[PDB]
Amino acid sequence: YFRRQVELSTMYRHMEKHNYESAAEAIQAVRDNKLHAFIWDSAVLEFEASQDCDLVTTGELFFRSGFGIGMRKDSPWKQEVSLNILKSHENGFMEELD
Amino acid sequence: SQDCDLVTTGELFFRSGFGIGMRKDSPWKQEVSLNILKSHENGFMEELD
Amino acid sequence: LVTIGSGYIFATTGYGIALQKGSRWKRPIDLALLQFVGDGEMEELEKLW
Amino acid sequence: EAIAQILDFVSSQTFIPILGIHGGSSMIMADKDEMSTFFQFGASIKQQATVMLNIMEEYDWHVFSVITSNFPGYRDFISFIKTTVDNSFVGWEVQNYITLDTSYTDAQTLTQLKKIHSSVILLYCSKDEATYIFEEARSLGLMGYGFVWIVPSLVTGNTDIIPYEFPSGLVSVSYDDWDYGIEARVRDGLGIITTA
Amino acid sequence: QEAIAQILDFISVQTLTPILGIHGGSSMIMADKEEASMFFQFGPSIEQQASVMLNIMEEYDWYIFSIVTTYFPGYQDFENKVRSTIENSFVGWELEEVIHLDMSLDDIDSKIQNQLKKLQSPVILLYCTKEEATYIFEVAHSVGLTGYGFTWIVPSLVAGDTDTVPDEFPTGLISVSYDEWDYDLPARVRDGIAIITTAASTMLSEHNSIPQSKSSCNNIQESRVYEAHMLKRYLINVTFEGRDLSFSEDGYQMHPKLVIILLNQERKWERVGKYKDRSLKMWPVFDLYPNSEEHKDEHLSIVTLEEAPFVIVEDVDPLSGTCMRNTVPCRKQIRPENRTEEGGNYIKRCCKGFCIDILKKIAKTVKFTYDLYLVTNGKHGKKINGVWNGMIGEVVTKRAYMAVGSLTINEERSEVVDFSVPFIETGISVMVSRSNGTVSPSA
Amino acid sequence: EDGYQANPKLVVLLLNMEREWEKVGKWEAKSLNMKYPVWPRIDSDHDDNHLSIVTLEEAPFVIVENIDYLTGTCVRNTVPCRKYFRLANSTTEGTSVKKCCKGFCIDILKKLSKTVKFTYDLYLVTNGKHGKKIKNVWNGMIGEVVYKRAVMAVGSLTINEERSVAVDFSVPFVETGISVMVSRSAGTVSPSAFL
Amino acid sequence: STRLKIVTIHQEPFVYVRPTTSDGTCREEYTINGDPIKKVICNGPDETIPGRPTVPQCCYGFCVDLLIKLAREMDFTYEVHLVADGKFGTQERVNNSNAAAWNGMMGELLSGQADMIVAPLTINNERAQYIEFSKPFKYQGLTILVK
Amino acid sequence: AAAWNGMMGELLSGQADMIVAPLTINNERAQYIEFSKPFKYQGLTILVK
Ligand SMILES: *[C@@H]1O[C@H](CO)[C@@H](O[C@@H]2O[C@H](CO)[C@@H](O)[C@H](O)[C@H]2NC(C)=O)[C@H](O)[C@H]1NC(C)=O
Repeated sequence: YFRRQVELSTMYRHMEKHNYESAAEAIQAVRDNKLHAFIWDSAVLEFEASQDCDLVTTGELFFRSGFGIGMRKDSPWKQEVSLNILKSHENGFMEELD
Repeated sequence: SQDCDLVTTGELFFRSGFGIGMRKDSPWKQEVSLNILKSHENGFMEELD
Repeated sequence: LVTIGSGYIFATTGYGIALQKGSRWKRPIDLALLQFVGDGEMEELEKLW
Repeated sequence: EAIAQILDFVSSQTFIPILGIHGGSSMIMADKDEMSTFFQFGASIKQQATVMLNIMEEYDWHVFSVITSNFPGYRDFISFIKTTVDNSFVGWEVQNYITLDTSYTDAQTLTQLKKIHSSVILLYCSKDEATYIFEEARSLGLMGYGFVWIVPSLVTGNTDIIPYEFPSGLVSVSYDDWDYGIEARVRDGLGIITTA
Repeated sequence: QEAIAQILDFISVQTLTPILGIHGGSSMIMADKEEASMFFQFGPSIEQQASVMLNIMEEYDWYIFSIVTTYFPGYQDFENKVRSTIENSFVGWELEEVIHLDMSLDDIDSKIQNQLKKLQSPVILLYCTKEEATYIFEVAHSVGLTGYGFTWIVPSLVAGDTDTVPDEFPTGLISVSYDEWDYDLPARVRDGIAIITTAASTMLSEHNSIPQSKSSCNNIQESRVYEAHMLKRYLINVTFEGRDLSFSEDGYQMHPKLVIILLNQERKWERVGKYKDRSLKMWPVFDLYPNSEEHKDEHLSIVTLEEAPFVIVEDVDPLSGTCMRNTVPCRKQIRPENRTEEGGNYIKRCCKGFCIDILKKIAKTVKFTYDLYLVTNGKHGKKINGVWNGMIGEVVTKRAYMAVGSLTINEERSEVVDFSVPFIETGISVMVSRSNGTVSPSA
Repeated sequence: EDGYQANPKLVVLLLNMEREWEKVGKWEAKSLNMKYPVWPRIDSDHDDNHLSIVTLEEAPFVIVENIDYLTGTCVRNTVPCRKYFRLANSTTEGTSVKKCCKGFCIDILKKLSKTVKFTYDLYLVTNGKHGKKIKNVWNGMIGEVVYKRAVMAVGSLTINEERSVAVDFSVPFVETGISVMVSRSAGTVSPSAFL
Repeated sequence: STRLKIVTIHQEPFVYVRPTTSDGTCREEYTINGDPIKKVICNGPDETIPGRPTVPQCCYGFCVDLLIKLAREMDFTYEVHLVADGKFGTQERVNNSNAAAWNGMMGELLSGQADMIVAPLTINNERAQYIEFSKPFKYQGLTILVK
Repeated sequence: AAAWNGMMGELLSGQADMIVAPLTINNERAQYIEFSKPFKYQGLTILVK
């Protein structure tokens, strides 16, 4: 998003210069107070937000996306998988797990 | 401010400014603005408002 | 830090751009500028900066 | 232009080291064969383009066109532009990206060229082709302001002779003789041979 | 030949005797009649033709166009009439270029070629003499302007006789011409004479005076020929068989039946459609307007249904004809409730909203043109007993390729038809208001 | 790989107005060099193209920061900027290159690139910032507007009658006035007048 | 000519409009400051009652004080009247033949009847294309008035 | 010039035939590989306090 958004080029680099290999270090920096702010997606982050909670999430989720399995092209199962996870939603399984 | 039964919505939009009007070839155009500027700087405009 | 009272400066002015006295790219320039006033972006620039 | 390749061909069979200090031999040539050939004229055309890009970086953005019109690297030049663009460090982009010239009506390429509307024309064609291209550009309107030309050794090579029709002001650039003596090049090379 | 009518205009000027014509050259479009001159032409006014050209363009929604014209008569006004017609409308259509050129000395080709070469527009209106059209078309064929995706539209004059057509004209050339039934001496004269007798009928009513006058040009014009001047209005107001021959100020018939015609493959002139009164019947006689490949610009008829905010049906302004700005047309045959068959006139309600906007955005990238209509039976797809209903039916019946809307996703429909990735988060939910708050003394 | 010098000894050549390869510049190592910093104008001036213009830098209108020298480039959403390194005593104008510019004025200028379709050259003022008038000769961007160095001057500049006799502006984009920022407080009076 | 024509419009507090007195003059009034309220006789258009298009009336307010200052400063004489059809001014595209920005007060100026517009006339691109605007007296933005 | 690598490239590479992870679904990746219907709809926020 920062790449494609030439509008954010400034931020792209500003961001880049401070990036981390992983969430454990990225969350820690804010916790360690090494870095004043951290930017990431909700599924991984909110659970942590509950886990420690001194730290807070702010604003409105931007760039919404839905998680899906990644597979090599032509997988004759992806479609079935899609039906299966669809069922997982339909039968409340996906929901029950979350 | 004069009728207390009426009120304004808070948002201000389409910011714009009023002005004097003359035909493009008016010989008083150069003079008319200089006067407006002088009245703003002098304080005349503040006295009227 | 805060402004005075409401924040009325008490000196009234807006930004301006120079042009050679002889030059008039501004009369032509003016037209483009207004619609720009009318256009939502000024406020985008406002929100931007 | 052809001469280099010929001597290079001899090199592939002979295996005898060869090099050249001036003029055409010094002028660039197509990709060297697996068997080592004579090779002093050649430079990474990519690199050459990056030199040109530096000029583009100073004053050029959104180049009008890069066309694989003639001689070596029509396909090769095409990739690098992409490689340059691929870093995506800055905000690079292209508008015109086609090929062709002599075989049919120039027009299929020309009508496509009409479509592009950009600041700097990039040229990778021989001076002979270029001669015709000059003729094309005047009709095309490329010669007019807002259409700068980036010209390599492919054309630039004839320092002594410039086709009048060559719509001037476009950058034409390659190595210059006064800076370095032609005779000067030979001894050093001989020394290199000795050190080798 | 076009020139004969002009000579006759001169004659009208010369003898002040009414003259009209029912076919051929006399029929062709001509320079706006000098007011003093009195004449009748069996063709649609230049302005009217321009209007029809605009209606045709509007029908196919070709917004962007240019005009290539020549110094031939009525060229300046043509621009003026277009300027008013194009200008009045809210829509942002674009006029790209207007070109006025004539062949002079040895450079007309150079100048014309240099001038024509700049143009890039998809839709071209041309105006010139028929022969000139031949030369301009040869030049266009050289320029490459005749080729696919660019299209040309013509007023009456270039088409001329139906039988003759130099193939120098490109195929797919779109032009207007008079109804064939009209083009017979049988009725144009029957009509013309009727007009004469109705003018004469009004000679009986208006002044009880004989219209007859000395006809000789060589002899001094009769002073009482002057009176004919007033006689012209009766002349203008001529009707017979309950049918209007009514003229217009230019001298063309005020209300003349007309047909939209195209050049079918090879040498055939096939009328694509017909024009009745105010309404334009843009008939898609040529379903494929694209040369060489059927596959290119593949059709994707789309069906939807109205739901707020996403897909909103609105009623278009009656006065402000046709959809305005953002709204995109959607038509469902106006099925009579009373009629079991319910065969219908497609509705004229404009769909607009988030769903429509998404389609509009996606369509540009896709660059595929599409037809949009509204569903009638079953609303959101439903499986009742053994048979599906709704838009899905039209997707299954192949009456719709793709269905767009607020449509939710489920296993059955994913089974029957491939679905796009969801662009929004939704589902089942509840809407209600909470009654009260709990107090715990814990301060 | 071409057997050629690893560090190319290269020179930049421009096809001149009269059949001449005027030395545009020379290339040494990694760095790219052009002898003339300013872009030459072909033939006669056309369409006020690339008119020289210096915009004053301030928090409100424009803002300058260094270009990403690690890449040797300016930020994509900013404008690469130049100035004259101060050398008033020196014959040379001086070069103060590679600084990026930001702000809504900068953005307006972008709007103007497209709107008035005119190329522009931007630099920074040296003597006096916003024009200052002392004795016989005025100072600042206005000086460069008078001297013909600058066609149009852009910035946070305020409007006055004197500037008006000399030159003009038809925009008046934002509301600004002299003002004071104070840290202040208010207090209760008479305890709500004892109710 | 020293004598000048000014067109204005009713719009409090910039321009107040009141009937003259029986003797045809404007009632002498005093402002809060204590300076006499300066008034000028301005030709008036149609009244609330039927007909009566032609009338002499009293004008005063912010814009009137500005006019008096400008006239004294540039030394010119003038006559003031209220704009025909009661409008500020907008072009109308297609009522019969294509039409100009002759609507209300602005067109009056185009005709040459009014040599200067002195009122709370908004400076905008549309109007600037045809007339000359002076430096704006005030900066304002649109808002909404409710009960 | 290179494949996305990491989890995905191993997938292109065939090291892992199928990828089971909490991965967001985007077009840039999408051209290269097939993706299932998305299980969760999470949005970016800034986690700090
Ligand atoms: C053309 O002539 C017909 C017949 O006179 C006109 O129709 C009449 O118009 C008059 C107007 O005064 C009416 O009083 C009549 O009722 C109409 N029909 C009759 C006379 O029975 C028609 O108006 C004319 N067309 C034009 C050009 O206006």
